[PDB]
Amino acid sequence: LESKLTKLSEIQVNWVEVQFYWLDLYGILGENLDIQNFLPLETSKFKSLTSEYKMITTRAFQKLTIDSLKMIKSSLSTFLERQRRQFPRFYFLGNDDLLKIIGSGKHHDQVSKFMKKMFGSIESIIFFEDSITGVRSVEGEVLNLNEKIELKDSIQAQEWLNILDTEIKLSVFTQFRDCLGQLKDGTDIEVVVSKYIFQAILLSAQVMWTELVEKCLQTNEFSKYWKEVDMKIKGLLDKLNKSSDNVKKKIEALLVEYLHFNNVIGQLKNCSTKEEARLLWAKVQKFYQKNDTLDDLNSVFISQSGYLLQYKFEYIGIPERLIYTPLLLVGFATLTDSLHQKYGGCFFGPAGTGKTETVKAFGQNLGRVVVVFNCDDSFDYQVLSRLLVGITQIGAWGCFDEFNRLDEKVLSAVSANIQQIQNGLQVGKSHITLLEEETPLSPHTAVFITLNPGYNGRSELPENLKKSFREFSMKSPQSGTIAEMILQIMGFEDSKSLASKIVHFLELLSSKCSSMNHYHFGLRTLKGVLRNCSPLVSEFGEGEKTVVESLKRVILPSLGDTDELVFKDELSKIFDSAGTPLNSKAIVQCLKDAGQRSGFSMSEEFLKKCMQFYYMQKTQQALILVGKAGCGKTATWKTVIDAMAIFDGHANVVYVIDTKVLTKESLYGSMLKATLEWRDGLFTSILRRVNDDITGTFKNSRIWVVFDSDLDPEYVEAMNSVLDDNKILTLPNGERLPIPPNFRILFETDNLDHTTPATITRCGLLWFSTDVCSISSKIDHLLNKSYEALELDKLKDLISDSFDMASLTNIFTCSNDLVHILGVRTFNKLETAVQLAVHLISSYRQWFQNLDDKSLKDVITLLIKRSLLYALAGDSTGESQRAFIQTINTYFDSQELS
Amino acid sequence: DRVVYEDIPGILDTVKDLWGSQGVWSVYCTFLLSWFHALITARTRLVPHGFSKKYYFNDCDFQFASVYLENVLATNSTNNIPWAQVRDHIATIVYGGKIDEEKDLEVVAKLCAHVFCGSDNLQIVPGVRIPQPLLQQSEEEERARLTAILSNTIEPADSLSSWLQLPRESILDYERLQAKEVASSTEQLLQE
Amino acid sequence: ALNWFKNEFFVDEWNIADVVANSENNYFTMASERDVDGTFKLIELAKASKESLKIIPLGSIENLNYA
Ligand SMILES: Nc1ncnc2c1ncn2[C@@H]1O[C@H](COP(=O)(O)OP(=O)(O)OP(=O)(O)O)[C@@H](O)[C@H]1O
Ligand SMILES: Nc1ncnc2c1ncn2[C@@H]1O[C@H](COP(=O)(O)OP(=O)(O)O)[C@@H](O)[C@H]1O
Ligand SMILES: [Mg+2]
Repeated sequence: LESKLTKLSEIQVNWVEVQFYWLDLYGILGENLDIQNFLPLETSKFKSLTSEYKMITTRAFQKLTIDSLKMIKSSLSTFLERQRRQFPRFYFLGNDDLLKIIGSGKHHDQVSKFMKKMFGSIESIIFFEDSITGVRSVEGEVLNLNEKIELKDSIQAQEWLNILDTEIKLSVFTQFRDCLGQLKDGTDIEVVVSKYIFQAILLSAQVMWTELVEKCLQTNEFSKYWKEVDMKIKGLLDKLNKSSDNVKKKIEALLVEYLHFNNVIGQLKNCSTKEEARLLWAKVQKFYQKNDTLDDLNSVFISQSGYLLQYKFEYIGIPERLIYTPLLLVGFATLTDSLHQKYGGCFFGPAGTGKTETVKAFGQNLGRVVVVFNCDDSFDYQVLSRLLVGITQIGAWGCFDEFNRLDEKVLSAVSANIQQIQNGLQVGKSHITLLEEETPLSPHTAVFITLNPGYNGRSELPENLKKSFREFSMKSPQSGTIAEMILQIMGFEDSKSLASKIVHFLELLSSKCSSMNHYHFGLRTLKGVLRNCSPLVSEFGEGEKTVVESLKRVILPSLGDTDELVFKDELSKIFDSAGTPLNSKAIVQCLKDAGQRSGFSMSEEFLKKCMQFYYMQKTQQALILVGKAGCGKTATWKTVIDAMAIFDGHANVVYVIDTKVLTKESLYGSMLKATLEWRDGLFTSILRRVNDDITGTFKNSRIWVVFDSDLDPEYVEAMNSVLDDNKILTLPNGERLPIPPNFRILFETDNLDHTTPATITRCGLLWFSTDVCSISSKIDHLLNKSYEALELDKLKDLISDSFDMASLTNIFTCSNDLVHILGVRTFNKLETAVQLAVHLISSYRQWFQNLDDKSLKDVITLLIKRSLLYALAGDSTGESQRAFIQTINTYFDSQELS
Repeated sequence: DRVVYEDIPGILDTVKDLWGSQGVWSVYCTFLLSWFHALITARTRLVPHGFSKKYYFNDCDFQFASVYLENVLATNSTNNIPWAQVRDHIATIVYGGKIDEEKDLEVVAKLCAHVFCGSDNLQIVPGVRIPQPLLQQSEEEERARLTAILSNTIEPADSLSSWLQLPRESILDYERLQAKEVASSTEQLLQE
Repeated sequence: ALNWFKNEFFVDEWNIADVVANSENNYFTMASERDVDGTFKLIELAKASKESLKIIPLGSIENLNYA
């Protein structure tokens, strides 16, 4: 009754979906009062659907309803748009999530799950007997609100969401104010860092630093404050090793900021006169504070090179702070210069140079999270303008990542909208008119674009659009400062020399290797090396061994034949020693068990590739597998998946998707232009299914998505916000689907000629220089697989004995010189030979109970000869087939095959 | 009706156009800025030697430099004008934002150091000498004085070489190639 | 020597303001090479002549209907 069970499961799933839709309909119209009078025809249709659902429920207790609900879903679009206009942050949600959040009449718990989508840095909401106590950040930090907010039973979602939005700003300001007062009282930051949230401590420390630096500039002494900041840094580094995880993150971020403070003070100390000292002080970012402001939230303003910007006091949690390179400071300066006249800050340069992260760091320094969009050809004028009117109402800063990917027509069409937004911001217009709909304009909004010019399949910005932005170039980032500061944060003893050695070794590997199209060794690989070295400190310590092990595990699997020898020579030359490799006994045993149960044979190269893949994926989230056709990529990752399932016990689900078989509209999605609803694609559907977690097992299971096709750029840089550390999928309709930590993406391809650097650096690449399996091992495994697909033991033994290694290898080497149409390597054709021979023996086994051993062996040898002929020289002419049958006759007591 | 829009070739004509488009120190700073913009736009044309590639400086850069200059003059009103700070901001942020290479950044910094040097006996070009403003003059008188000292300037035949401070070989090569192209085209057109 | 002919023979030059002010045509077509624009020139001319420009870029069907 498997078919009956499947039908029952499908009916149960459909009934669950219909029940959820009916619950949403009851929440939006059937439960709330003074809400059916907005649309009378829709109210009557909802009443009829309610009557039909009640009749169906009574019949079940004693498809048409779902179809009716889907049909009346079109009539709810105007109400959903009005609801979005009520609370501006709802523009980052789809229609289904909007119904879910508006149908929560009294449960008030589905709102908490969406806080990452609406806000960006808030995960859940703390509840205490029907009262919100505070909001919880993504990184585990707990914020307690200034005062508790009571919830009414008949209250609406958007009103209490707005008062929570204002209460968060008020609470963050209160924590900043009393933290700054405590630091003004003369206490040390070591006792404050375990009391308040990270943002308040950071802002108070920056204000204190700029006040003390200006006081020191009123004189000409700098040594005392430099020594004091050095002692504070040493104390924070001492406190780092003896604290919990949240305090560890907070102390790491404050140590980054204090290292920047010490760098600025040291640069100011090395001045010769006072004019250059004042110039250098004006070049860096300052955090002043109003002294006579009657409004609390506008009491902190940021000054840099004479321009002033307002602090928004929005909760950001504990983000991954960035190392303040001089290029980053100049980028902040030009961003402030652009935003002084409400223009759009623009960054152009090669990939992996720190553009989107620089914009995000600027936003975090301005105390607001920056929503990032991933532009694509499917972003037509209506979708992009809807995103713009979504970000104008909220006031959040929009960073249109990969702005070149837009179609040129959309680029020219949105110029009027961008100019209108800029003019409304500059002239102080209360309302603007986009899409024939007057909308409010929050004065805090801004737009940024980060484009990567000079690439294949990328459009060019028209000059009438480029005049509304301010291009800044970041071709050359400072890897040395980033490496030094991060390694000092981690706790390495000799940070400066180790970072200089790392950077010099990276440049040596970039400049002294075979120039192939995927050897990209910029900043992303260095960041990956440091992130992989972070777990290694537990079992290798802070030293050279951790660095060389991380360099191996990150860089080595993406190298060829001579390049890995060059890398090993450089590693021995530039570093003092190479550490003892990991024991890795358990993972090797699990891999060998998985290969034994999968029929593969563990050679040296295949086991090396599997171990490299495992150690690469342990930190990296998205991987690209590159090699020849029929090299063993699928076998490698399937075997490693089975090994992981054996070792950890977590169940694995694999969702193999072929990229080029499907169009983009069927892969990610497509806006239905008939009446503007979002139809899910396939990858988006998988992501939403794993995010919602109806089944309840994806929390304790790994999810692997394989893109088993070529890397078409038009398909791959639609995911640039997914591959990088953003870990969100920015849909056209504003839906921000996050990427869970157990969601990994594998790319299975053969060539990288048409791909772009924007996706090679984002993934840990794995290169297959040659085949992972020998000929004889592959033949043995194929024979075992064909036998498993089915006296018999004696027949199998004699068949395996007939495949003599020397004769078979001689025949395979002799077959290479023939002229082949539709050229295939003889490695790939062995599957046909094995399957054909096994099927012929299986077909002729019915008369094998009454034959002598010699005759049986001769017949089986003849069938094997025929199968080898027709699977090796099958695509050749008659003369070549005659030459090959003569050759196989010579190279094998065997029965003659003519 | 058809109109083709192109940048003005003459340096002096560019200065006159930017002056006609537009505290006495604000007028002095915008005059020096107009001269700097004209010089850098003239140097932009020479691709092998003036820069490393083809750049495009438009009115937005001039507007931002003017706004930054008036903001620095307004805020730093103690008459001690931070010329080094203005030089760094203009050569790095405003006019140096679009610059991708490093040699072009160096030549922009050199041009800004020559133009915005902040010396009383300022000599931006071998012909025109601009004295700094006095503290006892009016805005209209200042504008009249600057227009008068701009009117008396005569552009020499080697303005593409002598005014931009460049060796004559590159200018001679570029002008020779352009003259050869236009003369060959008009020779082909004149016969028929 | 190249522009000596223009300097000597011709004693008049026409800019955008003159060609706009001295043309019977109600439609003008403006052209330039890539990565340069003269929209600010037309905005300045409209401001000096005390008129209103409706800047409408092309490329999309909604903007075409508005045009
Ligand atoms: N270590 C091994 N032991 C036994 N068989 C192996 C081994 N490695 C690879 N093979 C065999 O190699 C054959 C081809 O490899 P595989 O199926 O993994 O290709 P692939 O990476 O998916 O290639 P492509 O996607 O380019 O077609 C398979 O039939 C597999 O059984
Ligand atoms: N202090 C830093 N400065 C610059 N970049 C950094 C720093 N720390 C980390 N990075 C890395 O820089 C990368 C920025 O990516 P980016 O090049 O902006 O992407 P895109 O080109 O798509 O905008 C991040 O992946 C991050 O790992
Ligand atoms: Mg980016």
